[PDB]
Amino acid sequence: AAKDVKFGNDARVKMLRGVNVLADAVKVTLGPKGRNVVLDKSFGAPTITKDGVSVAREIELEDKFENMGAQMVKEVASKANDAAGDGTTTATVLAQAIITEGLKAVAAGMNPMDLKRGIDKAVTAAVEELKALSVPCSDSKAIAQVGTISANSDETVGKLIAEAMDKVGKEGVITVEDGTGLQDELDVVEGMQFDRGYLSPYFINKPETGAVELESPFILLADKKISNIREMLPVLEAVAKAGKPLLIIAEDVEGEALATLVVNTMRGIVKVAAVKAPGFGDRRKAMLQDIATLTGGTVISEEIGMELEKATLEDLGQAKRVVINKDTTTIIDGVGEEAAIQGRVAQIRQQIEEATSDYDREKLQERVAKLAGGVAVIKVGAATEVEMKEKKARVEDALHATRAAVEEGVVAGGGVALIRVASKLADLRGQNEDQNVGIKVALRAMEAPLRQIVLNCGEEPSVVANTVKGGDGNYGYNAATEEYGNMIDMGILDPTKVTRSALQYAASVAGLMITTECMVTDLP
Amino acid sequence: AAKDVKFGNDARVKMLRGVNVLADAVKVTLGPKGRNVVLDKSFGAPTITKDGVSVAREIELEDKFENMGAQMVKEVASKANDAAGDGTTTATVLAQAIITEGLKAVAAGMNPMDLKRGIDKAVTAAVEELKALSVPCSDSKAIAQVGTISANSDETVGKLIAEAMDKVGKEGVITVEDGTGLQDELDVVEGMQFDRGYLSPYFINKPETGAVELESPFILLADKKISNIREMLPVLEAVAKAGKPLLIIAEDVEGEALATLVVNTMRGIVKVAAVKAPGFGDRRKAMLQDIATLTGGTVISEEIGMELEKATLEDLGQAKRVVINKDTTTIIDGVGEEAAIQGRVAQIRQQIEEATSDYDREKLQERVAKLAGGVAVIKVGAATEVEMKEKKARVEDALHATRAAVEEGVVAGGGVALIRVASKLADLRGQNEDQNVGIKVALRAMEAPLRQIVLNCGEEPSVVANTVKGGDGNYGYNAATEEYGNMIDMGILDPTKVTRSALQYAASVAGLMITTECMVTDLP
Amino acid sequence: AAKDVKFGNDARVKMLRGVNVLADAVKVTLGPKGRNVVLDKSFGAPTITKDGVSVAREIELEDKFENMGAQMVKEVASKANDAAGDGTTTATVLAQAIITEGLKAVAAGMNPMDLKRGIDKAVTAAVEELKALSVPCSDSKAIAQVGTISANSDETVGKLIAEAMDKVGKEGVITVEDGTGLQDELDVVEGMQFDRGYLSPYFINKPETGAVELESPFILLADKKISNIREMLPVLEAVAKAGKPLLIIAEDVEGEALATLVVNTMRGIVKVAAVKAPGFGDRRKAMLQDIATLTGGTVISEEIGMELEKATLEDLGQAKRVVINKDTTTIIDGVGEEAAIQGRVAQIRQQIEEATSDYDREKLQERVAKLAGGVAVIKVGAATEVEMKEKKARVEDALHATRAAVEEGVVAGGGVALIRVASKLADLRGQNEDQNVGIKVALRAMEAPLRQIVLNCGEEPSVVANTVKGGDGNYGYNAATEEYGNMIDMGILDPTKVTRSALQYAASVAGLMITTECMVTDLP
Repeated sequence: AAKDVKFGNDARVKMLRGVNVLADAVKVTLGPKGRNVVLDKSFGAPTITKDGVSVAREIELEDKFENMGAQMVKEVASKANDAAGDGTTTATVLAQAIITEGLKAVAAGMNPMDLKRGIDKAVTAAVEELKALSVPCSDSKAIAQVGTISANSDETVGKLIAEAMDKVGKEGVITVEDGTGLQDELDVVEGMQFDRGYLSPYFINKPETGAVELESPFILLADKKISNIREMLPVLEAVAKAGKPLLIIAEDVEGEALATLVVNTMRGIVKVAAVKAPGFGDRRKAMLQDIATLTGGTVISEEIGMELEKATLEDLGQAKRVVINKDTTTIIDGVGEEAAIQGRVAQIRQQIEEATSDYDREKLQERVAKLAGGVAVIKVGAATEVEMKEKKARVEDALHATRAAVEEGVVAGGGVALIRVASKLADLRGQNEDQNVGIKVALRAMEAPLRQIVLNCGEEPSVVANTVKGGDGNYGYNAATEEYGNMIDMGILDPTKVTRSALQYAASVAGLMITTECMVTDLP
Repeated sequence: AAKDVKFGNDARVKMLRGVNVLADAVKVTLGPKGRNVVLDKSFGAPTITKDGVSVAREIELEDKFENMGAQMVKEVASKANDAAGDGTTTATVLAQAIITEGLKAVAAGMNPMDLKRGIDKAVTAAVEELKALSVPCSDSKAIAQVGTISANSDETVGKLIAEAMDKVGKEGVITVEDGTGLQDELDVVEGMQFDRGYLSPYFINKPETGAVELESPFILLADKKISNIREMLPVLEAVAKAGKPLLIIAEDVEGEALATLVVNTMRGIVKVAAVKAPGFGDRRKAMLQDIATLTGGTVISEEIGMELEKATLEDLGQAKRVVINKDTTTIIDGVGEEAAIQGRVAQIRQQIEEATSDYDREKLQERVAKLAGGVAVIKVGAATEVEMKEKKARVEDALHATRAAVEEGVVAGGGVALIRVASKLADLRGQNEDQNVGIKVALRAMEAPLRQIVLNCGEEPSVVANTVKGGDGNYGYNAATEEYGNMIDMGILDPTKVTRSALQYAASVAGLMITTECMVTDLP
Repeated sequence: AAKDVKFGNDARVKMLRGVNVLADAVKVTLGPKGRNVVLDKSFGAPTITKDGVSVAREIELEDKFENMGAQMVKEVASKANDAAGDGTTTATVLAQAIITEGLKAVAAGMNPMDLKRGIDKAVTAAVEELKALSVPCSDSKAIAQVGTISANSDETVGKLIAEAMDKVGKEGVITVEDGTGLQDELDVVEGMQFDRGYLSPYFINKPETGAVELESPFILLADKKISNIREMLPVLEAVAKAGKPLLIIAEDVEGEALATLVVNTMRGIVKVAAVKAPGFGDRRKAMLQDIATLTGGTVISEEIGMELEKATLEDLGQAKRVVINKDTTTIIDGVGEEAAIQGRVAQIRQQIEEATSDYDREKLQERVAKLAGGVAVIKVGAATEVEMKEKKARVEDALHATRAAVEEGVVAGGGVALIRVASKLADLRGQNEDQNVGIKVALRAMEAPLRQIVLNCGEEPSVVANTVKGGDGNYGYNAATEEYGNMIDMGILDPTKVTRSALQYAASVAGLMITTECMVTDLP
């Protein structure tokens, strides 16, 4: 009800307190020794988690000041989680440290905008320097190391995912959820596939247990419920002389058509199987074109230069085998020319950039996997649904890490690359001594995530930080192994994407928000 | 209402006290000295229950942290009830012990994930060794013994359950039904049964009490509603000249066909009873083959080349006798080769274990028993609804114990094998000292269930602990009768599955608990 | 009545609250970066002060828990004020160090009693090592250095104190009293000077000063007030033959006595002046004997058998010259051989070394210094009351430093010797592991000086401490300039007794608090 507008240091204190409270809540919880926080949901039991995005999304307390502070810091965390999912606290820690330094600078009375500009130029330069420091990540050993890092020192997960991507190739796409059981199961979807069962239980063909496998078949497409008398008379007769099994991808089937297909098949007349509409309108059509390219066939409907009832036998598709069961239907090695493959690849290239962005590129990658690659699903089983959610989050983080390593490679882990580039870029100079001071203080505050990681390890940050400044190259401390030496030889590796994006977004947002001089809020 | 944050041990103490209250409530319900607890119920009178899950589902504590800790520990109790039905008490006492161990270890500041790894290694070794000590015990004597033990030493119930299993066979199902009188009753009825009376009362046979017994009945399979078409007359005449009763099992019948059938029966040509199909279209279709193979027939339906309009007398199934009454219509016995039933039973054995779990299992084993076993009906001899529920729950517990014994077997109860394996696993070691002390933590915490068992008599546990530690093998103590001896000789046993599941779930919830550091909750 | 009992951590948390508040209050002041604290006064102005004890001893906190915390922590500060005067901040930071690591040790479950025993034995060993490393201070340069450093680096007053101490000798007694101008004034009082002034105005012998210079007068000491006789002829006539002036010292002066002597003064026979004794009967009698002996005279004793009629040149006292004014009376020199002089001084110091330590004994050493050497008096004035109080506190600290230097000298200061001896202190072992942990607590504790100096300086503590520990002897880090190098060149030295007593009493008292298991207090 009441309003509250304050200015300068008045709002500065409130924002500092909110940031400090959020930091106390968040920063200590990252890393191996960093622990898990519970987020309450109204209807049922609360969820235990470590992810920064979940924590930030759940942030809501009585105090409006910290409330809106969390609201405005949530955007950078969301951006980084859409990028990385891990090392959000580090970006937050960076922001908090440079906010304190901005408090120091405004105590010095500086213009915040010039400070932000100089620090942002320094951030850019650090971005190119990080790109230079990047080392390619190719070997599956490095893949397993980075995956274990992403799973927070879980070698079982790292080896599992490394072997999985080795078997499915770099082209294998992954969309995974665990089953009811506790067993870790790897399933690979090869080529064209949809999880579809029998339209009629009469569909029991030669394979037992209701299994259906037909080799060298003729694949028909149906625009709608065929009607007429069993439709496709010339094609049916040609198959009758041919004697090969028939497959149908039907939008809809007459009940009488279903009955006469039953008669034809299980009287031994002709081997015919039919499947329902695979997908949604203009989407099922899209996959119809895709499978026509895949199997070297053509979409069979009246909507092409010929009509459905009377047509040429060339319209049908062909494949090495088809597997239709009570649950799933799959195409084994359809014969389509590589020229059509490249045409579909060019269409994929066109559809790569999308204004819808999300769910369009993943549909395109679904097409990619169905045409050349494959789908990998590893049901990692355990007791509690919270633990499965944690495992899947770590799995997708490792997947994104693998993507970054393949596309670009990795850099040194543990932020030793951070302190290295901080040392290397210290002497850069700007328009004024003021900008230089702002850049210097940002550089000093940048180590805060590393010293906080040390604090999380229950260790003194001063000693290790100063020693790290003393040493060079790969010299760094592994608190988990409690040893100085080479991080790369230890295999501590960070994707360039996560560090680069986190630093960019956190620095930009903190530099822009620290310029504030007035604030408005509503209190009860 | 207003949201707030708490950190670590301070709220951990509140959760400790809440779970302490919960465990105190739980303790008074386990064992022969376990007593019954009142749970206020709004709909009627409060429920007086010994069941752990019944209490658990209605748990709510005034404090936020205590209530939420109860919510997290509710998952393990729920899943244990779903798997076994009891043993929630031992999970709770294990939880209390491990919480004490963990809180004092954090007071030591000790490493969480090393403790979790040590607990997991100990759990793996425990599972391996308990599977090793599993002893083949399938004698019906031991079956009656475990039934009596699970029946809280009720020889009547245990003998009833053993007789029910023997009459239905090893794989035959045993079902629990409501009971009004004070004497237990067990009835076995064979054949396919449903809650259908003869659609017209005039279809009653000569015996009174609504009895319609047809000897050497023959089975008709009509996919559709055929009364209106009225074209079955040639097949009816074939049955009439065969001088046999035909039995109509069709989707529906109208008044015209029913009336002319009534006139045909009273004029004395052929005595015929007609019943509509029991279940759903998929379900009716599925049971069609079941009854046909039972009666030696093939599925007669309208959606294949053959049709009900033109049929041969040999198309029908054969049976010994059918009993039809206003309560149930049943076929006692069919006439068919059992090879087809066995093969389809195997192809459904493939279908049995699914992620579907609930909502399908009932139909699955009812189908299996109807194909193979018999129908068992149990009338409970208790007086009130709470007593109904208590012995009925004991019945499913005894059934689960039979399942575990049949599949894998059991071991000695009371945790004697537990203390033995703990004593011989004293030197189990982990990766480092933290894991070793976590192994010690598991070693001490697994003692909590047994000391709680001894304290359940209101008597000091350390005496029995020392005596059992001094003893070896199956040496043990009876707290129900309170004397020492051989654990096998006193004859209380534990199925392997329930203990393995309890320990696994307890380890999981321990690993979850040890990672708790912060919370956001509400204050009214 | 009002009761409130806290057990274990219940009391602990409130203790941690009070101790944290007190430590925050104390840490502000020490070092060149240390600031002042307000000692608010309801009536007059507060005191803006730097001395930790000057704050703590007089400060009381109204809230209950902080009230108890201050109550238990204030006795050590009070005794330090009574004995040491400075370093109370250092002993305070030591107290927090030891209680902090003690409460974590308790959290570890370690035996408090053995911990305290090991701490006590290590304190004894540290005392031994301090005595071994004790170095005397003899040169006036180092004396001035340590005096200035104890005086918070006020060079002018420190060198003033050093030179005045040189003037008054090693045994001479030095006192500080209030002045008027901003500049401290040095006063050297030689011989017997006592606060007694002339009564009748005609006593003015030398004008413009009120000062009476007597030409070797015939000093008489009287314990009787001359009222009755009005006839001092036995001594008056002897003086008449002598022809020299005379001085009178009496218990009291009657109007009769004043009348007769004033008549004599206008008569001009000899210069006649009579003065009362300075203090109360016992004290004035006590100085009567020493005045007589150092002047070689005899006090007339009316409680012993003799009177003025029996008088001779040795009966009546003599001194070479005296000075008399309206305020005080001084003796430049008296006729007394050193044998009996220091015989009386020796018998005085025999009883001088008693648990007295009170104002009477302090002015007794003042009288002794008058007997043998000279007395120093420092007139301290300043612009405002708080400035005067600061100067008084700093001068008192410098006086304590001079005491320590004179008695034994001073040892390495700034806590450097503390860490140096703690380096060798690791060799100590106890009865068992509990005592070993108690000893190595002393290792974790002696960093209170280094972390507090760094906390004041706002620098990196850990590597600074480690590098200084790498150095030895005169090497260290100066906070006043904040650079490494030789310290003993600057004369940075701590008194032996102050540091030793502080450390041992603090260890004892904080060890006795840290073993507390329960507390009882009063409700509001």
